[PDB]
Amino acid sequence: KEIRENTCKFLIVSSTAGNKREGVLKELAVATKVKKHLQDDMFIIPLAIDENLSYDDINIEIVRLNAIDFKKSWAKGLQDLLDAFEKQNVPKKPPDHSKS
Amino acid sequence: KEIRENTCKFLIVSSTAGNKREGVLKELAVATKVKKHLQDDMFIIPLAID
Amino acid sequence: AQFHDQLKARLLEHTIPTQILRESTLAWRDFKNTFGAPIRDFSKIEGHLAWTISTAAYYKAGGKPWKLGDIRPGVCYLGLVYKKIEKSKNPQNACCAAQMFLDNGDGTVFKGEVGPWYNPEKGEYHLKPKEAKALLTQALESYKEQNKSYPKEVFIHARTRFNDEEWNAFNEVTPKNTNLVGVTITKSKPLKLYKTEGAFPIMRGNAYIVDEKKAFLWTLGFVPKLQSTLSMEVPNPIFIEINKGEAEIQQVLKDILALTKLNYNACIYADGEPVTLRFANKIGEILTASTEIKTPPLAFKYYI
Amino acid sequence: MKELIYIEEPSILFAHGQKCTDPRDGLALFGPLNQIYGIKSGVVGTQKGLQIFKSYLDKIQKPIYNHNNITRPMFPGFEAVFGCKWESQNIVFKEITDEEIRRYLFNASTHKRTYDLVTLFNDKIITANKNDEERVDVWFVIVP
Amino acid sequence: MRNKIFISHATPEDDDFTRWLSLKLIGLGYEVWCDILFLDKGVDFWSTIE
Ligand SMILES: [Mg+2]
Repeated sequence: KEIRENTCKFLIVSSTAGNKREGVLKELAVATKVKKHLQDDMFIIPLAIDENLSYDDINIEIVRLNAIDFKKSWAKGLQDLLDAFEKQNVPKKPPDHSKS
Repeated sequence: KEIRENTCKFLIVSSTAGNKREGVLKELAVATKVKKHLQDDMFIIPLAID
Repeated sequence: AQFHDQLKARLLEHTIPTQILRESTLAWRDFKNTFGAPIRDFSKIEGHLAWTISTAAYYKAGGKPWKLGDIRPGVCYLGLVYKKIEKSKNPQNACCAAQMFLDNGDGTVFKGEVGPWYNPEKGEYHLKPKEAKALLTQALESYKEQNKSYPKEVFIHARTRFNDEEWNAFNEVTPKNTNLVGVTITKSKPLKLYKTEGAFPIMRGNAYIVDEKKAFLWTLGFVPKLQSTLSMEVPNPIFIEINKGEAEIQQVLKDILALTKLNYNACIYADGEPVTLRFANKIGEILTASTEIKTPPLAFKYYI
Repeated sequence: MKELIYIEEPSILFAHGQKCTDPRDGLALFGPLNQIYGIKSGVVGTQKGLQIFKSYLDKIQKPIYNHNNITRPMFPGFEAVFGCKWESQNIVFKEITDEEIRRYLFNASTHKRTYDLVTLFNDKIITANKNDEERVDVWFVIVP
Repeated sequence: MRNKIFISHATPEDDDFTRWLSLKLIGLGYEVWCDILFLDKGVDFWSTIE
């Protein structure tokens, strides 16, 4: 349902042991196939958290892509993620903390 | 196994459509990463055919 | 012994915030085992250390971490506790006004009152009739100036019951026909009780009424959200007695329960006694360190 | 038969007109009410105190993990929770006495030692506040 | 057609000079492209810039 019919972007997370998990790799291959299907703007936006994960030893299929850094401070990562999102002209909605 | 433990040289080629193929680009990206790791510039030998 | 007390007391005259940090908290690595027994340890608790410090410093910067909004507008509040100075003639006379809550339209006031009024007696505590009139009048003009009108209802906390004459004087300085009531709150009284089944103590928030006047409350159980006890052993409750006035027991009991989480100096979920009594207790030893000060400030940033 | 009446927990207010019971998760979700963002600070002590304070100050930016999550809510970061800047590059340090003429030879009447300590610290702080230009907000004192 | 101006530099040492130059040039009106005015993710590390 959602990955094909009702998805706009993607937020893969590159942890230390994220490469081991077979399910995340399977859904990653699904995302790669749907990107090969669409070819409109971009779908995949990686994230990096750990300090042990060196910038070169990242998952092999994703070496081609860069990553916004979170190793220093989460606030700036959230800030540049959000302003990149709003620059990408994603449809908006008025905020409501009550739902949260 | 190989590109990290059992690889010595590299023989990338250059066709008229090699620059538009994702597999070769991914492989050469990994090759450059491992050449930075291995501190030796004698890793890839490009080929021109067409 | 009096290092911090003396330092803050004498620096109080220049209006400068300060914060004292022991080095062992900062350097808990290298102070390891001398001969096989580690001196010191914060591994298990390490993250919480940050939660203990940051917000406190924030308050010293001028920030408000969190405010309580379960107060009926147009009401009062106040507390009191005594202190022994035993300077020359072993005087017992040191009364430090704790605080007061006010609704100035939208905000909450947390400045309190000050002034260590004296008393010739050395062991009987209580208060001479002259000081109490000024003590209550002070809160009266504070309410007038922060309310642009007169206060409606007044509550008072205490620690010990008191005789008839000074409460009569308190009623004498009452403007119009406003209701005044004071509540005595002890700390320790033995009513140890157990749980019949399981291996856990009583669950926090219970009560046991013995009469329309007296009451009890428990504060150290274990919140289901925290799922773990607030005290290592079985707890000890707080005994409540109403001295004078016409006050309903349940409303005052829930009010005094609601004022045990405003511990700005920390961030623990629950605290035993209300903020007022301990808060006046911890301001008293600041002013008892040295008595040459005249008209100290009434903002608790510098005290804490 | 005598029975126990139960009393429920109250609620505290937070930013954006939200409510909760615990304050930690509320701060992690909504933040404080008033926004103040200046922590230009001050410090006195010895140089090892300087380096250790710098290390601890720039360490807190990264999240630090408790041993047990279910009892202690997580701490992501000072800027993550408060929206206020506090770094280890804008301190105005004033040097402390190092000779410390007081030694094991001098231990009678420790009250005098305490008086000398407090006089030194207080005069240093007062002189720094009165004479210098930079606007300091808080003063941290560290000593073994 | 040919309107934009490329600017290259070394990221980890100097960024302030490049930022000031980009701001000044965009203030004068000339269109500017550099290492900090691209999409948050490229297709590759390089392919986009070349
Ligand atoms: Mg303190």
